[PDB]
Amino acid sequence: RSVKGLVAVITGGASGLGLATAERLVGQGASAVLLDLPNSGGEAQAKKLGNNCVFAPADVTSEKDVQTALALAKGKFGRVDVAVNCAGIAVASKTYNLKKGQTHTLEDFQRVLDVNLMGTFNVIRLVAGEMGQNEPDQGGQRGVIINTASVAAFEGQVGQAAYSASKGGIVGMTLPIARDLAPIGIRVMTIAPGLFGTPNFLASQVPFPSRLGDPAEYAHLVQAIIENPFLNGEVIRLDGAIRMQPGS
Amino acid sequence: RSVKGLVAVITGGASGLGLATAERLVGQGASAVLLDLPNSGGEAQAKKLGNNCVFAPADVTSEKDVQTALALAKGKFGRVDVAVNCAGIAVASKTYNLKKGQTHTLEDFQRVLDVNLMGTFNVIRLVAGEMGQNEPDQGGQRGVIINTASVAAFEGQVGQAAYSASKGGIVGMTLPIARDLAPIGIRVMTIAPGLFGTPNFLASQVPFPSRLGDPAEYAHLVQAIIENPFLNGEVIRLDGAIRMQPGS
Amino acid sequence: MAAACRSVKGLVAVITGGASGLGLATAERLVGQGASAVLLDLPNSGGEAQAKKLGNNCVFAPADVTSEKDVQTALALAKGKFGRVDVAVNCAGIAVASKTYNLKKGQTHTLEDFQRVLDVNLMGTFNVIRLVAGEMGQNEPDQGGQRGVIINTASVAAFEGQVGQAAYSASKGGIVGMTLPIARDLAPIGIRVMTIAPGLFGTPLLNFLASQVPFPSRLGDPAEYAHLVQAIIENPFLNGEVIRLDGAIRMQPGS
Amino acid sequence: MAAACRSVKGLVAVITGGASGLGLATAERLVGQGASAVLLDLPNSGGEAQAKKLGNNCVFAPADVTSEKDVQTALALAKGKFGRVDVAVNCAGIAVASKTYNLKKGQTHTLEDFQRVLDVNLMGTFNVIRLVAGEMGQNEPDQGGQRGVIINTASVAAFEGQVGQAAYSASKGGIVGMTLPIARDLAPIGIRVMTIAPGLFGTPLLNFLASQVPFPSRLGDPAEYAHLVQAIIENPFLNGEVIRLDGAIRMQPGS
Ligand SMILES: NC(=O)c1ccc[n+]([C@@H]2O[C@H](COP(=O)([O-])OP(=O)(O)OC[C@H]3O[C@@H](n4cnc5c(N)ncnc54)[C@H](O)[C@@H]3O)[C@@H](O)[C@H]2O)c1
Ligand SMILES: NC(=O)c1ccc[n+]([C@@H]2O[C@H](COP(=O)([O-])OP(=O)(O)OC[C@H]3O[C@@H](n4cnc5c(N)ncnc54)[C@H](O)[C@@H]3O)[C@@H](O)[C@H]2O)c1
Ligand SMILES: NC(=O)c1ccc[n+]([C@@H]2O[C@H](COP(=O)([O-])OP(=O)(O)OC[C@H]3O[C@@H](n4cnc5c(N)ncnc54)[C@H](O)[C@@H]3O)[C@@H](O)[C@H]2O)c1
Ligand SMILES: NC(=O)c1ccc[n+]([C@@H]2O[C@H](COP(=O)([O-])OP(=O)(O)OC[C@H]3O[C@@H](n4cnc5c(N)ncnc54)[C@H](O)[C@@H]3O)[C@@H](O)[C@H]2O)c1
Repeated sequence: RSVKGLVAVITGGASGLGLATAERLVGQGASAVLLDLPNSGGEAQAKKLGNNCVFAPADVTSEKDVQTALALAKGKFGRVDVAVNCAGIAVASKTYNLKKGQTHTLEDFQRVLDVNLMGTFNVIRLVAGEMGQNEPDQGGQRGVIINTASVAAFEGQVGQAAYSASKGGIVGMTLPIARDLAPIGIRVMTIAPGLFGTPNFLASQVPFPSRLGDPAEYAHLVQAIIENPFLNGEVIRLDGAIRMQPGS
Repeated sequence: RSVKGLVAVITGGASGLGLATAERLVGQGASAVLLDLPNSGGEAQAKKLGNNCVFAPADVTSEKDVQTALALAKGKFGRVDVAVNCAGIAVASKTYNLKKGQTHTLEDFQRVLDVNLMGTFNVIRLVAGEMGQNEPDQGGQRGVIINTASVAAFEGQVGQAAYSASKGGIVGMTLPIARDLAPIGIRVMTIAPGLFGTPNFLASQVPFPSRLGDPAEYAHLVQAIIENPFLNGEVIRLDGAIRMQPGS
Repeated sequence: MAAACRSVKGLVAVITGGASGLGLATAERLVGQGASAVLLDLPNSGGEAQAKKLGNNCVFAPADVTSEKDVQTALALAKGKFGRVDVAVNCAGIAVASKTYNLKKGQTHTLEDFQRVLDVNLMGTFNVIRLVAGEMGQNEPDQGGQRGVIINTASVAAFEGQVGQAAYSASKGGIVGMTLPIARDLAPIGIRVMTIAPGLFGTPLLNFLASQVPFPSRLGDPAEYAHLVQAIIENPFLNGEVIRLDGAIRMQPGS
Repeated sequence: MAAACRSVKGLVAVITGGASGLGLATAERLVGQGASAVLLDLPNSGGEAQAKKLGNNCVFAPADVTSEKDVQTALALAKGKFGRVDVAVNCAGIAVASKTYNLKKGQTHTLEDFQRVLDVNLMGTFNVIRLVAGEMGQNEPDQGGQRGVIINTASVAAFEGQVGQAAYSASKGGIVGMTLPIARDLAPIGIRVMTIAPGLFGTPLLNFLASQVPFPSRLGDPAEYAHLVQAIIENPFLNGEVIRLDGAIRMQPGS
């Protein structure tokens, strides 16, 4: 298919991979809702992108906020066809460090799980109901949901336990959610990015091309997933063939 | 090595796979601490297992409770050599069901993540500090940590999104935690069981042997991991070659 | 935005198995999008008729992928006709259905059936890779330092092979296994290496099969394989990876 | 507790590659634990001397795993000596280090090097499987319905192959790929099929290598491979799976 006329809700849409996705899709004729925190810069980004883009302030961990954002999307554009989960946070903290006597805090683990994993699920479960209102297309499809994991789901480095747990959870739930939503024609896919230039040594680690990924390359893969009706239930690494070393 | 004289803390040790693990290890001359909820039956199980087994009441989601349980283990047996994470819960709930108009609750997702994933991490981070007090053995080893994932981490069924997210998180953090703890000689391994006869159609789904797994077979694999010094950073499926169908 | 090739227009692709099925669909899409295609397929295939239908930007190169001499001949033909080769797509393949051992019948999988499937599917793919890599290595790099991109065809059988699929699954698991080391070998000279693992597609290789796919519940359309090929060529950051294209299917044992 | 075989004592194992390295370590452990071992290895190996050292419960069966006739001869020798075969362990294997293409040197991987590694490592393992499965199929089932267990040797190169490892990684990825379909083929007759993927072990196949392993930071001891073999034989519920035995290593590209 083509993305012209589709309505996309993009979490984390004020910055980075989410913003690059919004820019590409709006440039291809889609409408976009940037779902991001208050004072994320989302309003100014939506204004810059023109009248087919609006900002919906929301914390993905809040049922009430996501409900409000989806009602805003419905009032503005009439339907939701695509959801892209880019909202996320990171921490670097070792499980335990004997030399320094330091133990990872429980709260640092919980915070990253809540935003990255529970937040993605919260958006999925609520947007599925919105997509379920669509009449199926000629191929039976009502929507497409795309999540963002990380190569840390597969080769987490020293200090990445919390982040890797959160992203490994995204990977683990991709297939069951695709199976849950198959009877109503919503595809569910995940991208696992490597190292991307969002907000020299890191670049040199990538086999080829030997640079950070361009956010537009993430946006290109999102578009390819929306366009290809047979991509479902899968995780795609987008990473220049990197495999992460253990680090320190 | 042999397990005789080792001290194991076994979460979920009052029932099922954890109890089978305690029974085997105590039978092989190890000491065991059954870490499980109040009114789980843990006290009666510890009494039945004899004077090298004690019950430590604790909720794995509580820092205070796990701290208390580990201090109990230290006071009783002097050290901790092995931790086995079996504490866990389940739910069956579809992400969204159009026919019935039902959406998975946020709380059902959060509850399963908290016990299965955050609870395992809470035990890991605190037991690592305890193991760090041990003098390394002749091969540099201070401890062994074994987690329980599930084949649902890889092929979650309809209704298993929350459970699969939790277990996929266990899988995802295995390698980074092994990397974090490598400098101090604590190995970190995960078992992904298939279908086990803990608390006819399900049995017929297993290729060979065509039955539910015996909890003693999980306990045997735990012992094999403790005994083999070169198993680290890996997930082992224990499942009779099953691959789960989507279900309904 | 980092300088790179983000278009198939003007590129030249050598497509093994190009006379039929997934390879033919790929040739059709790429020629329609402004690329040139060389259909590398067996002399007894319909490749010549297919290349004529596709017009002046498509030619047939007869070759058995298991032969060093034949692949060399095909690549020299490609260079003579179109010059620079930018893309290689490995679709040449065969299948067998044969149980390892069947006690009821007292029947053992033949060694020759295993060898033949390995030779065409795995060794033939490597033969094409090693020779096209040498050709691509002579290319002046593009604006993003790239000299080529190579796309292989595995199968979901590499991950969930069914009863009777031992030989086919071995061959496609080999494809999966070598994707990363070959991407690593060729990274210093700017050749990306990627693999697609299709599920069940409506080619001459293939209702009950359609019903096992979660969504959409049908056989894949060869045009959808071709679309993913084009997406890989146009995305400069996809390298060293296997992508399942399968409607979320996970194969049960079968019989 | 479900009735099953949970001991190696009294079992007979055919071990390919048994004259050296991981296969020899496996034979040593199993014979010490009360099993009988047949070392299936090349006629120009030291298998006879090794079998003599191991005593009356170990014999040498000369054979090239790539030959149907040789493997048939070895299995008939096993049956003549010990009767029933309960276990097969595939350790026979070779390696090559050769880049797909090297632009600086103008050097291309030879087709014959790829073919030879595939033939020994992948086709040879299948040849042994298909023939020993037929032998095991004649066995009266044990107390848990089992007629055999087959254990193969892959490598972590199946998942993270390095520069120069394309051929080896293809062969070991094939082993990984066929593990599940063969387990599915043989499930109705009670033969389990499992694979071990070793990291880096101190055999005649092999300080800097030791330093890459997270913990323990050393080469694996062949005795640790043997211990995992015994654990798989003794655990009735391990089937259709690949187990990494590797100290948590994940291989970087190398050069
Ligand atoms: N950049 C990388 O190298 C990289 C690599 C792998 C994966 N990722 C993942 O990609 C996704 C996007 O990352 P990015 O690099 O674009 O980061 P970014 O920081 O540029 O953008 C993340 C956005 O998410 C928003 N956000 C954070 N918490 C939120 C919440 N609770 N509710 C709503 N919005 C929230 C932020 O305000 C921000 O605008 C994340 O999931 C990240 O983990 C990034
Ligand atoms: N039985 C199976 O088929 C199967 C399959 C795959 C994975 N698993 C996993 O194996 C592990 C053990 O399962 P089981 O079958 O033995 O279950 P079980 O119900 O018999 O035992 C689980 C134990 O965990 C305890 N527990 C629950 N929440 C706790 C908490 N917050 N703090 C401390 N203890 C807590 C329970 O009281 C109980 O004694 C779980 O992680 C489960 O998800 C089981
Ligand atoms: N169709 C499917 O459901 C499916 C699923 C997964 C993977 N695949 C794979 O996709 C690829 C394409 O399959 P298809 O469905 O298009 O099959 P197809 O039979 O339509 O096309 C395969 C082509 O390969 C050619 N070929 C065979 N042996 C050759 C050799 N030695 N040298 C040169 N060419 C040779 C054939 O002549 C034919 O034109 C194969 O690798 C196949 O294993 C197909
Ligand atoms: N040592 C390692 O670091 C390592 C790591 C991963 C995997 N492996 C694999 O483990 C297995 C055992 O390797 P090893 O380290 O013990 O090597 P090794 O060289 O010590 O032993 C291999 C044995 O296989 C035999 N063999 C070779 N070709 C044969 C043939 N055609 N027929 C019969 N026997 C043949 C050899 O004669 C030799 O005795 C191999 O499959 C190897 O690829 C080894």
